[PDB]
Amino acid sequence: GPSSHNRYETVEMVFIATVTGSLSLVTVVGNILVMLSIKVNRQLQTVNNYFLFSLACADLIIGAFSMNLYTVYIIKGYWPLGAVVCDLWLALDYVVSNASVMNLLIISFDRYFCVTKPLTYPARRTTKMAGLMIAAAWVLSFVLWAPAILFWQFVVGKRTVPDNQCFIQFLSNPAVTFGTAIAAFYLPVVIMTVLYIHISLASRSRVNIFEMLRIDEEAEKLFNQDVDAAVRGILRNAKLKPVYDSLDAVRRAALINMVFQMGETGVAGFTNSLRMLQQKRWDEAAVNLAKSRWYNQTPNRAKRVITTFRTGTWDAYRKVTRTIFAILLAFILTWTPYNVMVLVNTFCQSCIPDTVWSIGYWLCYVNSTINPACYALCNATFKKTFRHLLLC
Ligand SMILES: C[N+]1(C)[C@@H]2C[C@@H](OC(=O)C(O)(c3cccs3)c3cccs3)C[C@H]1[C@@H]1O[C@@H]12
Ligand SMILES: CCCCCCCC/C=C/CCCCCCCC(=O)OC[C@H](O)CO
Ligand SMILES: CCCCCCCC/C=C\CCCCCCCC(=O)OC[C@H](O)CO
Ligand SMILES: CCCCCCCC/C=C\CCCCCCCC(=O)O
Ligand SMILES: O=C(O)CN(CCN(CC(=O)O)CC(=O)O)CC(=O)O
Repeated sequence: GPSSHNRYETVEMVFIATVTGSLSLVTVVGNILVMLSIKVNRQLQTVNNYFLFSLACADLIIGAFSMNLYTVYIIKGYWPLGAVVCDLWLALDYVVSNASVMNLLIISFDRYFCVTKPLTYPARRTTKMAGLMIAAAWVLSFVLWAPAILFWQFVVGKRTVPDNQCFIQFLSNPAVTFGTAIAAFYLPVVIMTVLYIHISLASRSRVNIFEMLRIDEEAEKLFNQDVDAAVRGILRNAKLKPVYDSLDAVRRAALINMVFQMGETGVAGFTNSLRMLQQKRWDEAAVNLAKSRWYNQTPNRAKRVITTFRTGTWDAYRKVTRTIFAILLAFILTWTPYNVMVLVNTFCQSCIPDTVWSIGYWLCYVNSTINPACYALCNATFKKTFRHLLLC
């Protein structure tokens, strides 16, 4: 009949339902796989993965409920579920998403403190503190968003949202929406950006050195100064330089340890041992280093340093950053357009049609779908665990 759906409507809605349904299923299955991977693998049960587990929970909630409800809204052309379900859905959406953002913040700060304070922070990095931070993120998200979405109509004394529509009445004013965007999206993005910059600039060739010196001996600033000073002394010394240049990272760090303990002049006295180190003859160098007063005065430390010279490993004493960077990149890329629309809406509401708004809003969801793929691509343990889970 003439009341039936026209061809364009049918094709459009079937396409939308197919694509969005597929993304929903992929999101749900993916995040379930991530959570299960964290649950079953003992090697994947670290604080970072507690955080990642939380994020996976958020992404699961988004993929299961948010996507489908929003697609109901899109396909129907209006809201057919009522004002109550509208409120519940909006609250769920914004609380869970905010919790995701704060989760990313916690992760970023955690990595930052891990690479910048490798002596004091890892000791205070318990699972209790992790759970405290996660709970804090979710609770704060709820306290910050749920009242604004649910109780604002009560404060005003009137719900201005039509029963056939669904939007946050609190965010009616473009200015308020933008300020909210600043507090919720822009500032965390900036902070995480700075943190990522400092993390990427932070060498992990020196992080092991601090632990080494910690073993052989808030005082991290002292180490930060003294290590640099030692390296400077090595580069200043005409005899220590060629040995330092012709040495691997671990063993050159051992040389740095020697300079740290005795000074550039004291280490420069080990002519035979240094020249032996140049030819990478670790055994001979060890035997010649056993003849020194240094080996007798501090026997244990000398044993550790010499053994370190022998094996070239930390036996006498990384992909996560990449994964997290991938997650952050997905977040930024997927959420940026909508918030840019929020920015434009402050002076020009007509420049952004409802279709573009809808595309952006939905685009923010895709992040939850991307994250498990980031786990499976930037990490091999998660991938192997996935493969082990699909057949078990
Ligand atoms: C698709 N979402 C579900 C909704 C719209 C987008 O929202 C965002 O990008 C915003 O920066 C804001 C948009 C408008 C005012 S503040 C955030 C909102 C909440 C936490 S961060 C992303 C998510 C988020 O839950 C909202
Ligand atoms: C509108 C109202 C919205 C309400 C929304 C409610 C969301 C509830 C989700 C809680 C998950 C919290 C994250 C928990 C992450 C840690 C869990 C854990 O303990 O993982 C250990 C893992 O096995 C390693 O050993
Ligand atoms: C990560 C951090 C995310 C933080 C997220 C915060 C969300 C908002 C919560 C409290 C602000 C409440 C401010 C209320 C001030 C008045 C608002 C107003 O007047 O709104 C009018 C409305 O637009 C038409 O009636
Ligand atoms: C994290 C939990 C996600 C949501 C789980 C709960 C699923 C939905 C549960 C029941 C919804 C009840 C509200 C429906 C209101 C109906 C009244 C009306 O039609 O106006
Ligand atoms: O052209 C139309 O409107 C569709 N036709 C074909 C029949 N309808 C089914 C029906 O309403 O009986 C096909 C359709 O669903 O479009 C209705 C009619 O002219 O009687």
